[PDB]
Amino acid sequence: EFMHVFDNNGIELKAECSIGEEDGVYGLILESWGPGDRNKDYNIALDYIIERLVDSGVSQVVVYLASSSVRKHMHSLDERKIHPGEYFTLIGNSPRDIRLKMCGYQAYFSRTGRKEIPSGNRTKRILINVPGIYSDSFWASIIRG
DNA sequence: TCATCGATTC
DNA sequence: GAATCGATGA
Repeated sequence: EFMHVFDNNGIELKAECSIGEEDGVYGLILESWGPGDRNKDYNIALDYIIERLVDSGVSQVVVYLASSSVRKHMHSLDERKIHPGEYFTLIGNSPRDIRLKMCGYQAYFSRTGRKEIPSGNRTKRILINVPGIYSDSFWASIIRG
């Protein structure tokens, strides 16, 4: 029922995802890692996604916190946007370093709202949007590799 | 049973 | 500072 991210050799990663419209935004949902081994390839998969997005000519995305807890308690979509600006930039560093920065922002969320000091898990359910992209074919080629 | 992120280990 | 574990409440 879930799709998955595949590595550069075409092997399926432990990283569930899905493509579609959620809360009015079209894009890729990456499921959370945990407990134990559930989606344990989250970071690897996310590095591949960033790398392939950059390769396809995408330089900026919008990323929203999409956990059940945050969707329930934070009704504003603008507040679920994990990064302070309108967009998050994918170029200017390695896919890994870009990912570290992207996921660092996830640590500013608790179950019920934002924190002052960031802490905790950084492998949460997230929605990634590429402005102007409304089609599953584009996202399909990103996760397929 | 289950996804949540705080807590612990790296 | 970040990867991984696993206690927790719905």
